[PDB]
Amino acid sequence: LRGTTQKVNRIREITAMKTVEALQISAQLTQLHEVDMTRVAELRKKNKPAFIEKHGVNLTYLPFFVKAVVEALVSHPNVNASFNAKTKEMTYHSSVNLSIAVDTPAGLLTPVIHDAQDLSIPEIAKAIVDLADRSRNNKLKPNDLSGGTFTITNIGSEGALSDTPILVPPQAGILGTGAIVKRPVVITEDGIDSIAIRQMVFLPLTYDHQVVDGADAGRFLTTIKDRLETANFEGDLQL
Amino acid sequence: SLRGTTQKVNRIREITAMKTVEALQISAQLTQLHEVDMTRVAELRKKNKPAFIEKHGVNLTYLPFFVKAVVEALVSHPNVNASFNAKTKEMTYHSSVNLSIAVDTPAGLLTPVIHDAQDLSIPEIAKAIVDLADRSRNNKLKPNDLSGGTFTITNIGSEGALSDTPILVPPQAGILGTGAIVKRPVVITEDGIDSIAIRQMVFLPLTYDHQVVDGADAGRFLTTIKDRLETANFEGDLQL
Amino acid sequence: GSLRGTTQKVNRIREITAMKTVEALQISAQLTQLHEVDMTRVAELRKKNKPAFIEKHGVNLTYLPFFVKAVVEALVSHPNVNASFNAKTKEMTYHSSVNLSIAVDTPAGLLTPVIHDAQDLSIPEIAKAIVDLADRSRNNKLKPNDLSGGTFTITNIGSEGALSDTPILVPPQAGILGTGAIVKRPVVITEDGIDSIAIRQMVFLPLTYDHQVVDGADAGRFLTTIKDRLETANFEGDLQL
Repeated sequence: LRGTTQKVNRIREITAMKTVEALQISAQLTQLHEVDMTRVAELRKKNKPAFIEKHGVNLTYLPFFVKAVVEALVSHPNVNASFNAKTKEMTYHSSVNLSIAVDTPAGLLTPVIHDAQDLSIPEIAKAIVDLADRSRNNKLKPNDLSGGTFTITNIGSEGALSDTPILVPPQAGILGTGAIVKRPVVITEDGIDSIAIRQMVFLPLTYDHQVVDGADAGRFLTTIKDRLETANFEGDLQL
Repeated sequence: SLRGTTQKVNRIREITAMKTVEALQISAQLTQLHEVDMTRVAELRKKNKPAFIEKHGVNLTYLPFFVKAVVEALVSHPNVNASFNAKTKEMTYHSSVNLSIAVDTPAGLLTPVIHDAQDLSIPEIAKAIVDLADRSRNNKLKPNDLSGGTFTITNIGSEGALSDTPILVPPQAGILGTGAIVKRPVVITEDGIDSIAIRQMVFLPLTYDHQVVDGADAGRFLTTIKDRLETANFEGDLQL
Repeated sequence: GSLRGTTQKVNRIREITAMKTVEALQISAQLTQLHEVDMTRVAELRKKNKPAFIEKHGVNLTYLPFFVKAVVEALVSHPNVNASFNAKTKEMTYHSSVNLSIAVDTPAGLLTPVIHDAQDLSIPEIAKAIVDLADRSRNNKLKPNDLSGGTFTITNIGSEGALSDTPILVPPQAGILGTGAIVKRPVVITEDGIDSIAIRQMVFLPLTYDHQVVDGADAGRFLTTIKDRLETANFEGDLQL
């Protein structure tokens, strides 16, 4: 590539145009919360063999993030929404159509899990495997890329703690899952503080201030954080 | 429930949507982040809270400490308490510090203003915050309570956030977020010896307009705030 | 004179900075990815070799030549980051030269002088070039060539205490890296499968990048190359002592 000028492909041309425009037709800002993933990590380590044996797919952290985010989009319908700046009307989507960022040799794509609110953790794990595979092997259909109401992007896959991901209207939010890192943190029990090692992650949420304010974003991220930290997912694994 | 419907938004949401989209296009916003050790303020607040409530008739929270430090820094850094005219290329440095504070209401977030905040003590700030929060919730704010802001503080930690990139509204040049105050293991140095101690740490993200403030100006302004809060010499300021 | 209570026209640097930064955000798609880097081994190497470095090369050894050397090597191995996008023709230009801009403080404001063809320079040559550019910036001895042709920028946001920032990128550049404050922190260390807590010098490296040129995965790969180079800290030979 070095020392050359080359025309970009259609996917990269559209990405360049849409991201420049997206920032000018929305009011983006990125709120950041930290989440203790230790209990999810222990649950995943304990149940991974039985999960793979019963459902036929590997159990990663992604279905836990997806389950929590989709439940929070149902509980906070104001975030699963779109604003029309010409009519000043807000549309609150009944479907949670979750876009996921996927890496392909031709560029990043955002295929969609339609009606993700009806899916269990085993169904989510299978849908991720299917979308990632077809995205990398050029087997996506136009329906796989349209209708998204919210996006999740795994920025931690290449080592980042956090980012300010660009949302694409008509969506109102895009959540990044940063790298999960062991850190010394403070634990409080019966008013006594102590230092312990925990698996911590940053969850940066880019949100559109036309649709969501700082308090709305914080309540939505708190629902996600508390669901993941409690890690009451054994029943959800359907073992 | 809201799901499956299309609804016209209220006047606050409509103006907020319009102003925030436009604000980002008539300024050059970026957010610098510093960490501040609030342990000494936390201990001072815990020790003096009963005497403060008894004398001044108001609860002592962290907010008057953040307000007092930010307003002192806006006086010491008049270049931050300022507005830029992009047509004439002139900067106006405001002699008044009119501090806007983000407040929650049933109809949405508002930013009422503490006018001439540079003349106020911590007890006067605590009383002004109680008055503004009460009238904001009970729909008794007047137009003079919402105009003339020269800088804003928003408590993004009230809903759990560590940090954010809050949107600044021109003609203001800065908006400071106060993140959640969290106990963390940190390195302390005493008599040349490093050790690990538990401290109450907060992130202070400052969104600033690069038309008015550069990265070094922002850093010097946040350092004045950080040093004031970390030294926590506020006992005389409490007027007990 | 005193600013408070006055209206004053800004100087040329502030006027150009106000125009370029407002416009830059509207002709690019900026976002800032953040990574943490353990600078302890670089700090120890710098402390150990600082006297021999200033004795042989005549200039002080700071952290900046280490950041510059790592960033310039990564700009050569990630040519997609040392690049510019033409939104009219939809063509990407991958620059063969690494012309590294560095933010410098002056009495009149911040400037970004450029180290041209930085890919050919050693750490001693980088250290000498930084001293020269910082001096000529503060004493108004810069020639127009010292401010043009930049392909990437490094800004030391940690010099005034910041952990991180979302620095504004100036097109046609595709990235700007901030070096946050280097702070001692308790971190987890793993040795033979055993975790322990140790004190390490940690730094945040926020990279603002243009999504027209670089995506989140590209940014992460580029920052991982820089992070691994700095954490390994195999720079003794590079110091040419």
